[PDB]
Amino acid sequence: KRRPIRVLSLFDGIATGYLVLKELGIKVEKYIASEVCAESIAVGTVKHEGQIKYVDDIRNITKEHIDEWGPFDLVIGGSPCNDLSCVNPVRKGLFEGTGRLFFEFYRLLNYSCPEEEDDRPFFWMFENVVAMEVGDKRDISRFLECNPVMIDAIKVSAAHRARYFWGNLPGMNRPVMASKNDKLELQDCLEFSRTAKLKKVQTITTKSNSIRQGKNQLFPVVMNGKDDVLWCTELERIFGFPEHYTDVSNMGRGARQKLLGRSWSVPVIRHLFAPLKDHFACE
Amino acid sequence: KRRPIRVLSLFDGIATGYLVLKELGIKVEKYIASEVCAESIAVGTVKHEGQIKYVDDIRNITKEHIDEWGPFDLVIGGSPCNDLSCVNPVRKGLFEGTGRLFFEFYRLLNYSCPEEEDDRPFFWMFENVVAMEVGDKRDISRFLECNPVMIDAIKVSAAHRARYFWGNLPGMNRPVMASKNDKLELQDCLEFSRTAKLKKVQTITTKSNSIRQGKNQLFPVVMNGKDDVLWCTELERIFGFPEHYTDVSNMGRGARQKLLGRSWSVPVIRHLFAPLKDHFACE
Amino acid sequence: TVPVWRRQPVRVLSLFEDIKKELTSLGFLESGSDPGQLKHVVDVTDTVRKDVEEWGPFDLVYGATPPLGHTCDRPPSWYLFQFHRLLQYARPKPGSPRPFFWMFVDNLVLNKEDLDVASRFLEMEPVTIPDVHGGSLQNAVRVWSNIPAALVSEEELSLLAQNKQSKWPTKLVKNCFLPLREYFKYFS
Amino acid sequence: TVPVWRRQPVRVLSLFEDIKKELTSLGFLESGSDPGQLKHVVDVTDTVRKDVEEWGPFDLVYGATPPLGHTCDRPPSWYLFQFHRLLQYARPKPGSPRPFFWMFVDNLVLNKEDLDVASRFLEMEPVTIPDVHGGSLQNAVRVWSNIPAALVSEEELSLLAQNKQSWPTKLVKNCFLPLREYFKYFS
DNA sequence: CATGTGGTCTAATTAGACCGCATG
DNA sequence: CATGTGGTCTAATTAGACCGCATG
Ligand SMILES: Nc1ncnc2c1ncn2[C@@H]1O[C@H](CSCC[C@H](N)C(=O)O)[C@@H](O)[C@H]1O
Ligand SMILES: Nc1ncnc2c1ncn2[C@@H]1O[C@H](CSCC[C@H](N)C(=O)O)[C@@H](O)[C@H]1O
Repeated sequence: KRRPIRVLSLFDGIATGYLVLKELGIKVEKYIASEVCAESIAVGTVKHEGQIKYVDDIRNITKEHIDEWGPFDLVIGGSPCNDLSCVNPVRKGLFEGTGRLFFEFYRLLNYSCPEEEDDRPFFWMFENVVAMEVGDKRDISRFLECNPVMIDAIKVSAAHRARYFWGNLPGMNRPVMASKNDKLELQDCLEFSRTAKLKKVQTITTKSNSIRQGKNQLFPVVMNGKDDVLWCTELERIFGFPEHYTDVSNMGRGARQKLLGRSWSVPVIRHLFAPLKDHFACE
Repeated sequence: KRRPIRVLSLFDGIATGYLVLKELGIKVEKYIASEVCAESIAVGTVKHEGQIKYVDDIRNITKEHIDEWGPFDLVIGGSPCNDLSCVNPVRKGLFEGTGRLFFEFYRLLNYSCPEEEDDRPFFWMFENVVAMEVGDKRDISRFLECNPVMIDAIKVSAAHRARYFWGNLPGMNRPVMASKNDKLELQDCLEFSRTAKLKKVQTITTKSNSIRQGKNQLFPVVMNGKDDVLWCTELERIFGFPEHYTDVSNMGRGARQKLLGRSWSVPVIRHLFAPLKDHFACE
Repeated sequence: TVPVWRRQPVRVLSLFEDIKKELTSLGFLESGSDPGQLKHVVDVTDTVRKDVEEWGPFDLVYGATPPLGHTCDRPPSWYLFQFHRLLQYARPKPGSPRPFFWMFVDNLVLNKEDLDVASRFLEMEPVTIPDVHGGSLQNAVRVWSNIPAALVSEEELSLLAQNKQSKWPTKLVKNCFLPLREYFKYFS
Repeated sequence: TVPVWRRQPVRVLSLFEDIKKELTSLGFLESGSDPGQLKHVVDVTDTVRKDVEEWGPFDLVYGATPPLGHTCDRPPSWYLFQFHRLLQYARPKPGSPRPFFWMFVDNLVLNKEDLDVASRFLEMEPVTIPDVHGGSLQNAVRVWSNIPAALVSEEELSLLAQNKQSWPTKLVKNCFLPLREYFKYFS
């Protein structure tokens, strides 16, 4: 009947995809990831017990690699948004610098895409920021031949995260509803003795200034009467990752907030991956 | 007929004594800790659900404080050894620097000792290093009126940790044995895909060079071909602490290693605290 | 192969530079043709696959990086990526095989990393056509193409591009269009 | 208080310094007694509680820190800590109520930190006794004691201890004096 | 002879202040 | 007008190199 799912993960980072597929019961046969930061590779290799195959730089994978490693049923991707987000002033755009890496994703997608005679199921998803210039968005849409759906994590987590998602998954525009296990408020993610001055927080970048909310940059936590910033475990709880999911490779708060700031929201990707349980085998 | 235990922990640090008592199933009515390092207090407060009372510096604790907070059934102590150990070339001895803090223990101990009419059981324990000058050990024994038992943690863990223990606990001289859960080799404490070059590890301190074993300063773990230092979770496994027990307060690697290098060995203190189940109420 | 009387007039799609004035010199286009077997579009940012399919079937797709200095609100990589997109839009169905060709030429506008992304997205190494006059090279192009169409080092080309910042070399590439005479009809 | 014919000679234990030739000069010990009912040990490093208990029951224990010309083999705090450790041995059982006294005197060799440690371990603030000659202080001492026995600011004492770095038993004998109402007065 | 609940000094390493403007 | 999957620069901040000698 139903068969396990074969995934090709692009700019995988901390392997949020595999984690969602696992938490969903979907049985995974292959999970080929392309990642270059050794810390993220360590996260993925430890927290999933070496079930993920890593393929290194995206610009060194050929069509022969896609055919041999293939066939693939799912292709996830989220390219670097360093030259695309409008928070960086020196941003170079989609056709210069990090943005160009998007065209690698594209290049592989049409490689792994089934031919016009093969009616096999094949799914794909690409994610990037909303805070990009409209030209970058329209060009990404043109190359993907799809218009995006904008999802903010504030409906399912305790933080804002407006992100654009292109793809063909079932019901990508279906209404987003919250689950009973989702921590909607900041207090639901905090630790003992800590109090949330806020109920929802802003978007969390890889930088420290994002952890201080408001135009006046206020601290979010109060502990023993003092103003304190968020802890790493609470960031993991906000994003939806399991607790101590990023506690590897002797990483301090810098590398951990960096890896989490480039990542996805676990409940959002759970929502977007949920319909796949009807096409593929479930554990 | 057994009653919950009432504890007084001077220099509590990572609150190892509470962890050991609650792992042995002993009901604790009162646990008063005297710690100054805010990060240690954070570990103890978060990981034990605020069931611990902190009373700041031991030098500001008066006999009236002992009478108010008391009476006490257990006294626990481990004073700073930076001026007692021989690894420090600028050690100041037992009567200068941090060594003087030992005499605070002594003081509070005499404040908490029951009257001779009180047949109520009263237990106490003091821990310090083996690598101290013979005069300092002599004087500690003189002031405590008993000789110490020497215990190395290699019999129950994967690292060397030679420590002197003064006290009157039942059977402190009985032979030490390793339970099934005692991770004896270094490979048992390592993460996925990381292999141990050594079967046992040298004595781990707050300083980083303690991780580099041998006169050649050889790394103890290899991964993907290259040598690497021990991770914080692996250190927590070595000392017997639960995983991510010290993952609080946005602490980097150095702070965690400091905290763990000052603390005790969990299985050693479990061995020492096991007899108290026969006198006090178990869960 | 196709016989002479069954050869059809070729239908081409020029993507950045107009080769009409040059292909009409090789007898692939009639000087007067309101049907316009060549489709030329210069700003392809708003082009959808349905536009390419509605414009009609194409036998050839041509693109070129703007000649040195003649740039405008676009990097060199933009032309390569857009050419790849539109070529994928125009490539015929594999189950309906037909003579199909494409070409992309650079006038030393792409640097080394752009050269690598070009060779990766076009799946072949370029050929370097030189213009040697008086024993000295004056201009040069790089061509990626699937048509079965003098040696000099990369240092000479680098110094040539360095000096020639202070222009279209269509004559060099024209020969590369000659092999197309056997598949499509030849005007007088 | 106790009647005079029932007053007994006081058994005293002098630590670090010797109060003989001073208390005997006051009338608490006879000069001829070879045992002298006084115990004196200068190096208390290897003294056990059983040693103190065997050395006889004591009515008074005394300790003093060596003056600016100290033995300087031990820190000034060693004398205080060892005095505490031994006094805790020499005290009588609660069920044996008896007149028991103690005294520790510092000759300005302790630092303010060690002063606080001393006041913490001895459970009281000291009393500074001054030697005033020609309206000018010459020497002074600090005394902790439980015996029911001229004002100077700590800056005079600070500059004094600073200059005099280049034994005021007389100042302390007055503090011993109130012990007459409990023990025998020798002629 | 090897080792060690370390301290100091200096070279990296990191983190906070600063800046930035296109889109709702 | 508030905001933002960021880069730069520089002041703290941290970590590795160095040193150290009393005891089984
Ligand atoms: N050339 C390249 N090849 C492969 N991965 C690359 C790359 N350049 C950057 N990356 C990786 O691409 C990632 C983009 S950040 C996106 C991470 C992912 N969305 C998540 O949820 O974790 C980064 O982790 C970066 O290390
Ligand atoms: N004056 C003081 N009062 C109380 N605690 C103090 C102190 N000076 C130092 N300390 C604390 O005493 C601890 C000694 S290290 C021993 C830690 C503890 N035995 C454990 O097993 O975790 C240190 O953590 C230090 O922060």
